[PDB]
Amino acid sequence: DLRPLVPLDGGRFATSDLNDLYRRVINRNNRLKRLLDLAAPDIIVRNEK
Amino acid sequence: EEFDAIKIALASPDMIRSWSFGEVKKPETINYRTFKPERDGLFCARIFGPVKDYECLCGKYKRLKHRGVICEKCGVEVTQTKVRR
Amino acid sequence: VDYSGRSVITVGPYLRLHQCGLPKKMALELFKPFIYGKLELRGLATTIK
Amino acid sequence: SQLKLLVTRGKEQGYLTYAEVNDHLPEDIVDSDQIEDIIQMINDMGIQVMEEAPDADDLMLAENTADEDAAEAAAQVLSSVESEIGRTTDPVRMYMREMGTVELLTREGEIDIAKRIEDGINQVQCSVAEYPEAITYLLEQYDRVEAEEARLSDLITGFVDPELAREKFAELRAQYVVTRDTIHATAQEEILKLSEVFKQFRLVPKQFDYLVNSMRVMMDRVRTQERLIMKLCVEQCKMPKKNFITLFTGNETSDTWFNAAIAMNKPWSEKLHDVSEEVHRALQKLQQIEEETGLTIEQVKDINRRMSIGEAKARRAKKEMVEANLRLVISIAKKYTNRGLQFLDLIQEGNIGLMKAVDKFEYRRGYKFSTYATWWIRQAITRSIADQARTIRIPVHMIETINKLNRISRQMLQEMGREPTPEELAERMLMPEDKIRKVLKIAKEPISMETPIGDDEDSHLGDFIEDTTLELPLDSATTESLRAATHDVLAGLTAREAKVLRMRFGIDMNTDYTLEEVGKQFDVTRERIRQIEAKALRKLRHPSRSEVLRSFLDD
Amino acid sequence: TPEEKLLRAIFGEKASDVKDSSLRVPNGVSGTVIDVQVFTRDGVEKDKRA
Ligand SMILES: [Zn+2]
Repeated sequence: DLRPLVPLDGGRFATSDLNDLYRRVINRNNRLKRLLDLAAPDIIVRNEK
Repeated sequence: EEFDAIKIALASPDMIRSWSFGEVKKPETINYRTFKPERDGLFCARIFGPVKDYECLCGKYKRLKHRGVICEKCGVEVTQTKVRR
Repeated sequence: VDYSGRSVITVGPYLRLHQCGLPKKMALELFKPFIYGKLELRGLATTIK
Repeated sequence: SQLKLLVTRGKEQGYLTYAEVNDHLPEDIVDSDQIEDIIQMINDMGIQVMEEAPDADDLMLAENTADEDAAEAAAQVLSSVESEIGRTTDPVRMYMREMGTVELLTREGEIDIAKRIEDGINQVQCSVAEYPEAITYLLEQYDRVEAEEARLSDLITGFVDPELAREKFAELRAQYVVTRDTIHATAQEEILKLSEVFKQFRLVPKQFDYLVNSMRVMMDRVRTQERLIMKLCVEQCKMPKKNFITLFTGNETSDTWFNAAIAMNKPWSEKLHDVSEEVHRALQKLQQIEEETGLTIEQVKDINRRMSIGEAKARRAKKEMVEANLRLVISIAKKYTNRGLQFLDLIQEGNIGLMKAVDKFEYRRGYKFSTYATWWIRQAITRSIADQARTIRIPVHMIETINKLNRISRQMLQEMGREPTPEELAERMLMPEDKIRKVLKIAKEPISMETPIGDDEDSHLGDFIEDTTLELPLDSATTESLRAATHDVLAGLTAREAKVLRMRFGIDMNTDYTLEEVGKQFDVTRERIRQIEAKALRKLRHPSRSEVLRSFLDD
Repeated sequence: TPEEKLLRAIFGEKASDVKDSSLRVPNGVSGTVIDVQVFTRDGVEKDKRA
């Protein structure tokens, strides 16, 4: 609730930006975990980190 | 709440777990059809508390007497909604 | 800040210097809680509504 | 050094300019990212401009901040960045430069790379056919599957109808049992038949992972037991490598080369006396592993070594091919640079897709690996751009519907001339005329709540979205007043009256009860409760007793 | 809530599911409504006044 996702009138939502940034970071963390399970070549894991 | 001096220092990891209420894991936020929050993304119910005051997510428990009990179906600690904050 | 307002200031020479003029309507909008207390005190309205 | 002269001029003159800094800078870098970094450093330095215009008057006049202990580090960073080399900035360019050290062609050298890959898979396949618990696992899965606790088509992913597979399961069952029922006259022939009857089958990759994980656990057991042997003999008794491997090699099964070695009249033999039982346990687990499998621990090591070497060769071929095809991935991923996602995220999705393509390629259909993997790359990046691009996540079929609507909207918006209506889209598209409303409601992004609503002093859209769920202070005062009123009213009853009328409601207690509990309290789960409740309701309906309550009526 | 519910019981006043959100004139103005215009998405049965 410090970075809400308020329902604006019309279905359009007016969210803060931290939702966007955390979404990016959670994506990249999950993707790095997924790369590690496969054990990709080191260029891949390096670019991911 | 007349506390004291305020204090600042590094954010030790296990401290950051004591601050926690459950690991965020997924990038979803809401559900695009019912605008309840998907579990568990940036938002949640079981992590960061209930949406509506004293009302579960799935809706099993909806009375003031049931405050504190976490619903067995979606683990949402039925409490106030300012605990979402 | 709740309990505030504003307006166009004006001249008003009929005042001692320890009293600013003020509209009836800004007054009755700033002092609603005070009014409500006094009105439930003098029994002119049994309930606050 | 001259950039240090820029530093001293910025110190004295009190500012700089784009022309000044661009004059003094070290030549030959000019990427404009290093430039932006160095300009931010000079800002973080004593200089606080960076300028364009020289001045500046009474408008914020005579400004300065000392900021000691930042100047000495900033000027240091300048003098170090100039003198040594020009450092790279950002990470897309990191990835470019780091993969540009890839020899960027395999014109039918893909055949050799796939050769190495087949080498790895086939060495590990010989490991498969040779690992006894592999065949026991297959037989156990067959029984579990036949009863109906699991499926046949879930275990093995086809040979080179599940009844064909099942008769083959019985065929290999007989092969393995005849291999096992000769305990040393024809054992090699037995393993030969087993390998040549099992080396045209196949399993699910996750079933093979389970095989390899039981194998890895076997290796972990043997390695822990060799720890229990050698780290307890050598590193506990001064029994060095030579004097330990003299008896640790070759046979490596019996307890004799440890126990009798204790009696060879040596210092290590005079130190192994209390580690005798521990190494005895070690060799006992080793011979129990023998009991388990049937093959010596040295054969265990040789088999897992061949497996590991094939695995390393295959992984290395995979690495080499993917390093090659990173360029292909970049080229194909450039085509989505504003879908709602980053260039690097696109190319990383492509990396994953290219890895899957490598893992599912064969030359036995004569493909060209470049155009083969192009499909996998584009499909994986499409799946990603659908799944994890929108803020609120919409499903895949929904994204397909949305792009259909956009294609048809463009077609109509230059066919019909002006633009199409939903009633016209519901007949170019063939949707139910209401799904189109819901689709074109849903498929739009959210607005950034830090959007600048610059129509004010300086504001933001976020500062204008009021709170809806807060209870008015008027409401809270009314609630408290009503509590007081109804409390005095209920006090204006009897003890039994007030108790029943609190209990059957939720007044001044927890959640409200049932007539079952009302009766469990007042002895009568019966009309006594109804009498009291309805009669007290009638009693409080009395004007001159509930007039204040009905004045609490917001009508 | 509590005793509000006791009120509901005593008086039988049924709180509808309906919520008043009508457009009420901004406080302070006293004019003559000179003209009303109505718009309608073409999926709603136009009312009487439209
Ligand atoms: Zn629940």
